[PDB]
Amino acid sequence: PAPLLAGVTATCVALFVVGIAGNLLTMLVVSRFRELRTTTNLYLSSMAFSDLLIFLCMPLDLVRLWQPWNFGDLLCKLFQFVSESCTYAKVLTITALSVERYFAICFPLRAKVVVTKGRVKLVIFVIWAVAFCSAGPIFVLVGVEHEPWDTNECRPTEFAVRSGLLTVMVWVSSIFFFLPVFCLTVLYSLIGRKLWRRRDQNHKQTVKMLAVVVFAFILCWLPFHVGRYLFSKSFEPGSLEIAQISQYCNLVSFVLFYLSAAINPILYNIMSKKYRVAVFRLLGF
Amino acid sequence: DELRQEAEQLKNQIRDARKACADATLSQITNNIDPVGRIQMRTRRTLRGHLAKIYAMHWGTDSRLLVSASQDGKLIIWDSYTTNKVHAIPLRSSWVMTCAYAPSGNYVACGGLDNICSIYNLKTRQGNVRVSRELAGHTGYLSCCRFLDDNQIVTSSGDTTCALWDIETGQQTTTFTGHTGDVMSLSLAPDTRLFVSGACDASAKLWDVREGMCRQTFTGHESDINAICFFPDGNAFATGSDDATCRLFDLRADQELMTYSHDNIICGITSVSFSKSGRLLLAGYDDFNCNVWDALKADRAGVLAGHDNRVSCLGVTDDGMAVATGSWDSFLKIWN
Amino acid sequence: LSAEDKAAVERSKMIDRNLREDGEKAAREVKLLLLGAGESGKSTIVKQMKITGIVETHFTFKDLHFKMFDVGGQRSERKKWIHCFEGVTAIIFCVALSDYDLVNRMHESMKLFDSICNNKWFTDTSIILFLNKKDLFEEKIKKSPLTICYPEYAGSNTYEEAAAYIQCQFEDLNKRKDTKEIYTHFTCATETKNVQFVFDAVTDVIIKNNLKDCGLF
Amino acid sequence: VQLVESGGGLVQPGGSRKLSCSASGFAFSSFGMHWVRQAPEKGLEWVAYISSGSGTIYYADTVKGRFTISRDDPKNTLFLQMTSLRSEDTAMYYCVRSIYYYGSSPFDFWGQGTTLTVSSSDIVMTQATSSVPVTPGESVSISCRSSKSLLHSNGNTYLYWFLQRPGQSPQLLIYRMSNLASGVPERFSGSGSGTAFTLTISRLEAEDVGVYYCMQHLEYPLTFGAGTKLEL
Amino acid sequence: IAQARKLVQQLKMEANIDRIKVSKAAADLMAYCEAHAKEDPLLTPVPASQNPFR
Ligand SMILES: CC(C)(N)C(=O)N[C@H](COCc1ccccc1)C(=O)N1CCC2(CC1)CN(S(C)(=O)=O)c1ccccc12
Ligand SMILES: CC(C)CCC[C@@H](C)[C@H]1CC[C@H]2[C@@H]3CC=C4C[C@@H](O)CC[C@]4(C)[C@H]3CC[C@]12C
Repeated sequence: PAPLLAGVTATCVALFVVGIAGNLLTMLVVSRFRELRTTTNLYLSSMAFSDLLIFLCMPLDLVRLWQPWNFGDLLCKLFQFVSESCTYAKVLTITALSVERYFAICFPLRAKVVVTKGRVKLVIFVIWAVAFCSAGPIFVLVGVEHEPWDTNECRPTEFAVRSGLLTVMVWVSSIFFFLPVFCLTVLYSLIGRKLWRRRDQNHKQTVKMLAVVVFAFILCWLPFHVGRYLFSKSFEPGSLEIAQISQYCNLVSFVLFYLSAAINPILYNIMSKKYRVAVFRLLGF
Repeated sequence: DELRQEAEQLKNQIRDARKACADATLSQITNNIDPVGRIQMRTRRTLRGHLAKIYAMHWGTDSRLLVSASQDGKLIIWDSYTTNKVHAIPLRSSWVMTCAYAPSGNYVACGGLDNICSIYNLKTRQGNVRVSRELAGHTGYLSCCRFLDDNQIVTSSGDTTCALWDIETGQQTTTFTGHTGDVMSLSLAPDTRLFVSGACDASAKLWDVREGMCRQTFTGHESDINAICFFPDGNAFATGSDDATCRLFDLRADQELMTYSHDNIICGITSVSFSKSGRLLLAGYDDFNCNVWDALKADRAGVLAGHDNRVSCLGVTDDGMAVATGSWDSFLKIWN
Repeated sequence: LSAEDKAAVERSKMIDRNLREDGEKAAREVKLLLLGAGESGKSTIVKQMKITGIVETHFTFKDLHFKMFDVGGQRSERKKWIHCFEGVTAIIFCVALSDYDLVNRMHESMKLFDSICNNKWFTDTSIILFLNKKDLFEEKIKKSPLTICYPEYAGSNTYEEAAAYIQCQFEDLNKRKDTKEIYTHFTCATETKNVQFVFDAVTDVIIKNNLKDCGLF
Repeated sequence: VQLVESGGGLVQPGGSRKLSCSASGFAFSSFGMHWVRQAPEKGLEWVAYISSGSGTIYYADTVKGRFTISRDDPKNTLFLQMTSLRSEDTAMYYCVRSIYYYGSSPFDFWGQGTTLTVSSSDIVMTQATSSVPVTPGESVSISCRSSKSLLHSNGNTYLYWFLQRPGQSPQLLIYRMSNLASGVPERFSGSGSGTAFTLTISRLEAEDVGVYYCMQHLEYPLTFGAGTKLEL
Repeated sequence: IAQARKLVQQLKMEANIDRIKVSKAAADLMAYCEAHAKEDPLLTPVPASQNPFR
């Protein structure tokens, strides 16, 4: 709660601009070009939508960092509902992209026969449904509760702290870390094992790309999930000094959570030359 | 080598006789007429059914229905007012590069690398489109076809010949053999007593379907001619070639009137069409957009630039209300 | 705002459904453009595969549907219709190893291979190169030196060396070695080995296309 | 083209029946299909409709809940399962094919009909006349009148003229108020504007005698005129 | 040699035709364009009331 926020707020809004420019671009590029519906950028379009709303929910998040907010009522539910539901949709889309990469690379002909782009749309719907149902109880666990009215917070109401709701939703959310990391690591290791056994310098580049994807996922998400665990622990047991680490971990975890949405569009389409050609075609250059 | 040189001695006198009729250029004549405005057509309809590159389209005489052929093995008949797919014919050969729609509307035609002109009957007692006929005389890829009526069709092919068939018997009643290169485009006169064919020998020829003979040869271009179309009057036509140049030939004057070219355009023309009045020349280029030329002043009037790939086919409705461009990006766009 | 236009729209949507199903079915086919400078070699590999213009041979190997288009019956300008095969999966180029003394003929095979490999439509389409008549080039070189075709070739005229020289002379024709690969097989007597080689080459082309689709390459 | 209907017969009031329609000689899958009843000595009444692909189903309000129309394309059969039959479902049921695209001719072919005998905001189309006497050679005009205007905003007026000859199923004469159906001689001509319509036979023959019905296809339920009969 | 005597005859048939002056054919083309100028929807943009594509 220092004045430092005056700089990270500028970094946060720059991240907003970069992520919006990278995510809105992807959807209107996929829609326009027929050859850019290659069942990989369909998931990328869905994740661009997810990052788009995340950034749309971002301004309501920014104001809380400063310090007693009367900002609204049922703003916490539709704020922390669409945001977290989107964290879940983008991580599930990352998991889906991993499985699609694994199928298309390690089983190329079986994937040619099985994946028909009709089932992929269904997988996207399943992903969104799971994201919404897993982010369901956010309607309940968080509201507003002052301890006058000038000292209220957008906090998980003490009904969850007294009960086992907040500390169980910490586990429910950490599922969305453990499952995706344990799938990307194993699938991208299997893909790299196939390519090295199939063995070029290009395959080294693919291995580097998938390692960077895994490293970026671990960097963006574990600091969040840890800080989420780091608070929701000061409430019921009453942590004394852990609250010092609690807030800072969540400012860092907060800027990596938005850095994730910013760099997601430029982490799966950076080396796609067919995507670059369409990007330059659609704009002036 | 007597009779091998009397040929160019006749060519010299043809040139000298058609140079004595060149007293004033079309530019010199149409200099004082007011230039057309800025021709700014907005796209009104987008047809989104084909999955591969579209190679040809053709409007119906009712100016509403249009057939389009794509190399996804499909021949789709669209209702252009509502973007409704009236029909979708699956072809026996996916390698289709031409299509025609009969003036009566009962039949369509298609052809390509299979050397066959397939005539499909649209109006059967059953609910499906049936293969009415297969014309199987050409020995090179069939690049254009045009219905004269429900029973006659003229096709151009890559065996350097054109042909006039009768659909009922399936034999070709006339063969037109003057070209030395692949015949790439074909246009019927408004009265369907003559037709022009533009080939890869950089020449266009004016044939008559009755007597089956070549009357005039036009040799202005420098590369392959890909598109050809009569002026609505029927006394002139326009060719588009690979040399990034369209140009207008007059039948009665027996020579060239105008050249439509720009320095900024170095790409070949895939399709050529005229406006209803003939004042605007629509030329589809393979630099991904179409150009609208002032046909009387050679001025570039406008650009239609909504396609993401080569514009392979072009056509103006018979009432002149709209122009349909089909491109290699698997989309058809109606402009107005 | 619709009276029986609603039923026309429903028919159009059913047509769209059928078109999408047909497109999905066709996207699972492997299309191979079969090229060469004479049917003497091309005719012996279509017999290997499972059983007038373009000639399409549809067959199935290991639950994979191949459609192989032979276009040698088109005695027209190739530049006017070759772009129809822009999205082909691979090109199967057949040259005979025994035409290194006939008429000059191997040089025309090279002319065609260079013209096809370095088109603007085949910048990414890789080439499967079949060197047919392995058994005639075997015993021709004993009685016919290879230098009749390659005056600059300095080497023994043993089959294992003289055949590799031709293979390098063909693989040194593509000016774009970073976008496509040339898979070369010496067509053998066995029935299944040629189609197995084609299957393996197509598996690589599919893997390398998927790596591009997934943005990894 | 052929539609053969079966399943009708004597029923008790309250029972159930299953009418079937076997199609032959056309692409049954591409044609929407209607069941149209005709009570004894009464006019045609539209019963039910199922679209191509079975994606759209409509019923008359007098049979909604009781009757269900189904379709099994691979064996080319159309079904009408009629439960809770009551004494005024006794009629002859016709199976009608109907294809809808731009310029199509719906209601063009009718089945021969099967007889059911159940033992003991709509647009009102009006045929003011009920029967007129004619002589071969002369012209005749049949007038139809609709409550709502059948002209639509897209330009075409949805009026259909059918002729039912004595002892035969109805035959489409004119579709969309001015178009001659295929196989119909050019003696017949349809005109009209919005609510008042006319069918003109230029010269009567022995094969123009029968009952003439006007139908609206502007909106469901499809309604028919009372029918007026030419007679010598 | 056989087809060269056909080329000679074709050139003879294409040589002995009558040709009008270009100032006369260009004038007829210009007159046709001017006569049918009004009934050209692409040249004169028709108002949206009777434009079937909206
Ligand atoms: C949508 C999103 C991304 N906004 C979000 O996760 N919301 C969660 C609500 O999720 C529901 C949930 C909570 C716990 C487990 C499972 C689910 C939330 O309520 N939080 C986040 C942490 C923060 C403010 C309070 C951040 N920070 S800080 C330094 O300001 O950035 C800070 C510091 C001290 C104490 C608390 C916090
Ligand atoms: C307000 C928010 C939270 C509502 C949720 C919107 C979600 C469910 C919607 C909005 C836009 C949708 C996408 C729009 C278009 C396509 C392309 C096609 O392949 C279907 C899936 C996909 C990729 C959709 C997936 C679901 C999607 C992302």
